[PDB]
Amino acid sequence: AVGKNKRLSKGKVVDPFTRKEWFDIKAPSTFENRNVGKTLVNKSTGLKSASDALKGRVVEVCLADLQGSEDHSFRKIKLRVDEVQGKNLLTNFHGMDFTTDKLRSMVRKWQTLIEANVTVKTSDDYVLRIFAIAFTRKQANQVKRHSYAQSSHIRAIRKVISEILTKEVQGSTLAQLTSKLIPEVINKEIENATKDIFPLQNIHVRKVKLLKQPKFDVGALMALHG
Amino acid sequence: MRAKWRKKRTRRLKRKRRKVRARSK
Amino acid sequence: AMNPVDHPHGGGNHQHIGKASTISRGAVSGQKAGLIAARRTGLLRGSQKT
Amino acid sequence: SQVFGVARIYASFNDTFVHVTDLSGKETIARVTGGMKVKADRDESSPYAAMLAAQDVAAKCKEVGITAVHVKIRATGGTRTKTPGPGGQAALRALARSGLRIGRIEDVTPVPSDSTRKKGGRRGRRL
Amino acid sequence: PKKRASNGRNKKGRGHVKPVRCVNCSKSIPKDKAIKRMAIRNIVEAAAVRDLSEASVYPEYALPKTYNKLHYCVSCAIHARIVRVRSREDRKNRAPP
Amino acid sequence: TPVTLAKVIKVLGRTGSRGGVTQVRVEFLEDTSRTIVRNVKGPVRENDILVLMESEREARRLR
RNA sequence: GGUGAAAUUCUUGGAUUUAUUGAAGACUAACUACUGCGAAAGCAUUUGCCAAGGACGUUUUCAUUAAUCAAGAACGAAAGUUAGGGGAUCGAAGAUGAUCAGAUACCGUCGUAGUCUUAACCAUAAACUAUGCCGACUAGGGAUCGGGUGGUGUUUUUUUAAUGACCCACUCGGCACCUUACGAGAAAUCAAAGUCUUUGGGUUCUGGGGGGAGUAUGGUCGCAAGGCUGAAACUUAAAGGAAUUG
Ligand SMILES: [Mg+2]
Ligand SMILES: [Mg+2]
Ligand SMILES: [Mg+2]
Ligand SMILES: [Mg+2]
Ligand SMILES: [Mg+2]
Ligand SMILES: [Mg+2]
Ligand SMILES: [Mg+2]
Ligand SMILES: [Mg+2]
Ligand SMILES: [Mg+2]
Ligand SMILES: [Mg+2]
Ligand SMILES: [Mg+2]
Ligand SMILES: [Mg+2]
Ligand SMILES: [Mg+2]
Ligand SMILES: [Mg+2]
Repeated sequence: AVGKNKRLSKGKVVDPFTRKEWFDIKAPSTFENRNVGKTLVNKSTGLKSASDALKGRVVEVCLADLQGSEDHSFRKIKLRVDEVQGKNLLTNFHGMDFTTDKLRSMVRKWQTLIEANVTVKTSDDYVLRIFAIAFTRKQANQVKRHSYAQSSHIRAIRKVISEILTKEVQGSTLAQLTSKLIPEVINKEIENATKDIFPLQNIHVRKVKLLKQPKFDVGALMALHG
Repeated sequence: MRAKWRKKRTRRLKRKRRKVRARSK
Repeated sequence: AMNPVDHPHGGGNHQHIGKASTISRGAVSGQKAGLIAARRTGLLRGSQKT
Repeated sequence: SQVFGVARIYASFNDTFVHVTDLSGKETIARVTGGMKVKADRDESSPYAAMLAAQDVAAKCKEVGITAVHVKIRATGGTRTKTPGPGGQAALRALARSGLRIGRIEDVTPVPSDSTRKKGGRRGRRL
Repeated sequence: PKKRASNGRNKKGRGHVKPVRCVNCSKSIPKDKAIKRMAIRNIVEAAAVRDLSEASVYPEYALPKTYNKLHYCVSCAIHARIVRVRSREDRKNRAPP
Repeated sequence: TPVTLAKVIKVLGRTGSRGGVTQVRVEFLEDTSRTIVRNVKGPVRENDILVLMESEREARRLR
């Protein structure tokens, strides 16, 4: 497909990286690993103001690179660049995600999946949508081989999960919550309310996405990058 | 020929007859 | 159905317009009869795609 | 100690897209496709054609300076075949052996929640 | 004469089953009549590990696996080195190999 | 013009519709333990030494 | 991009590609199964409201109210019609590129009606289990859904109870299944397609060699498309069903 370009110009050389200068992404407070990585922006001219050209980027990282332990291998994290200064552009939490392989590996047939989500808002008015997933489990000594729910448990479990997610956000602004997903305390906490209903193995919560964010308030962001 | 098409061939034909008979009444 | 004294369309040995009925936006009063500055004509097919 | 990028490789039938990008994804480096290497239009997705494209993107990294790169294999996605093309993997082996550092290999092909409609009609592509 | 007791499918008491598209030729086909097979493979290769191991930081990273469910229409499945044809007596064996 | 020498450990079988090409999997002499499967045209044994103008493609192995 | 391979097509005005963000319409993936519901068409994201239904439990009530049904009525996939809304994607017609002896086709790129919804029509389908409905009896066995019963049984709470999830045994109803042929059948095959020459449990519908023909005509229903009811002349010794060997 090389010598087939019939026509180039409808109406009828400098290296782009000559004015490209690397920056550094600076993770928020509650992450043990700090150096996220580097970015590329072309040089800021008098009129271009490339310093403003990168406030909108969204950088992609994994907790395994943030906590350093493979136990968080999948645990996908989306960080949003918030303000740039002194080659050390500062980021903030944008949203959690699961890897594709992990999500497909959990879904085996001969069992019942339960999924749920809520649209709670935080103390600092951040609006978040938390998704929660679960799967049923075969009781030890089981003879029958499928272990489906009774479709009134799934109604009942979904009610309990939704209450828990609302509780765990409200009264928590943004970072304790960020430092709550890392230890997966919510994952363990939900299981406390379902064992009396149904086994419900494998409760890794889900992606959580951010919908609407409040005023910038330079000061609050400064707290994270102490 | 196929049964589907023979039934269709009749149907078009009954349109021609139902129209030419209308020239009279 | 009018005479050429009456309308841009008027007149003819048959009732016919004679020239395209799509008038420009820049025409003058007395020249703007018919469809004014039409982007398209004919029966509308498909969604408006506004 | 290593600068990253994202491989963002497009395994598909009829071509192969490989291009490292800055970790943000906005800034792009060395977008080379599989059709750029073979003037046959039939080997567009051939493993050898994909291999050549991967090397040049890997080769073009040193001049920029990026040394390591995350990998995101990605098929046609959507209501399409959803399975990576044969040039899909030969580029990946080409990227790793040419010197760059690989990390965080993942599949990112778009899967729908039972999307609109698949082309082909009711009886499909009769041949 | 009747060829099968289920005649094509596993529909007994269903009325209707809301078809799915064949993933090889897009031929529409009911879900229960399809030839569902699951395709799980190493994300890279059975041989690339000899190279993707050394060329990777984070030694022994995960070797993740891709997941996909493949529906096949009878016409494509028979043609595609799959279930193709068995003896009249062997048609009754439902045990997978 | 870089040239690599590869040695045959064993021959896997004959492929191609015609049946003239045989499937043989080899290893590079230098930088040993690096092995590859490639397709060869002429008569072959084990322990043969091949010359590859390129040493980077994974040949189609019939399986 | 597309393909067995190309061409039309979008491309230096920046395509395909990458990122952030927005809109719109449809669909309800993976879970998803010899699994569930419904009279049948049909029905798979969450919650709330509205009314319904079976099965089970029952030492509640009425007491033969029942079974099947001409006429008659309700619902009735898709396509199609009428009028607003909507109009993403796919796509009858149509326009194009290729193949070919030709290609008004299969392959490719576009694309109108249609697809969606509202209000009102249509009344058909391989509408299939090609197996009318109610009732009794005739062989075993595994498995599953719903309800129930018993088991110092396992599990989690509060080691501890009750529950919930499991395990064992049993039972009522359902979706099915596996072996056998006492029996049935032309046979393929059937736990009903058995209890039919040792021919009678009650009942509705349909059929009578192949073509002409589901045609003509006449009614009647429909906006129309068309539906339902429906011959005769004529012509013929075979059409057909299931298995066997080639
Ligand atoms: Mg047959
Ligand atoms: Mg049906
Ligand atoms: Mg562009
Ligand atoms: Mg179910
Ligand atoms: Mg769903
Ligand atoms: Mg009928
Ligand atoms: Mg019938
Ligand atoms: Mg009976
Ligand atoms: Mg059962
Ligand atoms: Mg029971
Ligand atoms: Mg049932
Ligand atoms: Mg008779
Ligand atoms: Mg007769
Ligand atoms: Mg026969």
